[PDB]
Amino acid sequence: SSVQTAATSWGTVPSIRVYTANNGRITERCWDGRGWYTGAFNRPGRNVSVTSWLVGSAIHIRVYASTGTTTTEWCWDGNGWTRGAYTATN
Amino acid sequence: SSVQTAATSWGTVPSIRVYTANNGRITERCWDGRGWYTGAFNRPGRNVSVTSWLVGSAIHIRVYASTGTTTTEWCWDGNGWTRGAYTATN
Amino acid sequence: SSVQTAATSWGTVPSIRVYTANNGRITERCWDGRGWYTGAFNRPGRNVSVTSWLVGSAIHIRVYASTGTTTTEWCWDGNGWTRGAYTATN
Repeated sequence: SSVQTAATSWGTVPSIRVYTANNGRITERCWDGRGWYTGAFNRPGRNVSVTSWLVGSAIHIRVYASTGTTTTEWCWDGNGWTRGAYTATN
Repeated sequence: SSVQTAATSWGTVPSIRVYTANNGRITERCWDGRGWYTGAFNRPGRNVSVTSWLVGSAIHIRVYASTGTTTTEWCWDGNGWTRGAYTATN
Repeated sequence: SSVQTAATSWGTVPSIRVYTANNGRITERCWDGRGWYTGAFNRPGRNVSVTSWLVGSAIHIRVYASTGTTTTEWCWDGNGWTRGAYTATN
């Protein structure tokens, strides 16, 4: 009945990332203190959650994107989005 | 099939804020270590997410409230809730 | 149309907890740097949110689990999951 969103932030500027699931895809909007812009993250899904943490100055992001079938973890560790080891069951 | 919630916390007391979307509106319940109370935040919406960060002692909160139409960012920076610059597309 | 998830993380390893609402129950998957494993948390619900904070080295987690009827707060403070004081209305 609406879009579904997830948000994380870090530092004191701050940086913010808002993930939105809408019409079958999850997209990303970014704030680094200078205006909102569209981020590189783009994956299929109907539901999203996110968490992040800093290691010094470097941000690490984990996005849990769920399609009708599968929850996939996507990792940002400074050099592109990569598939994470997360599984719902083992 | 249920209410939808979003939560954030800060400090070591801690302070907690739980946002609940139910029956067309998003309301807020607050913990500052002395019992739960109803907060000032009250906006239309079916989906909510939240993030927050501290600048020293001062809390800054961003709530992303999504109606059927629109995702609106609401800002708490110590002196009331204000509309944020967030847009889903530019 | 999909599962619904919520995530939190802490420290620099880090530790991550991903809560998934699916088929009437909320379950937990855990990362402590050595592989994903199933956590002790298991409660009824259709929607979940989570927040956590550290007090020194000790993690404190709050999970807001919502069934069709009720939002219940579940607390992890180092010695099992316990019912929290949270209420949606007072």
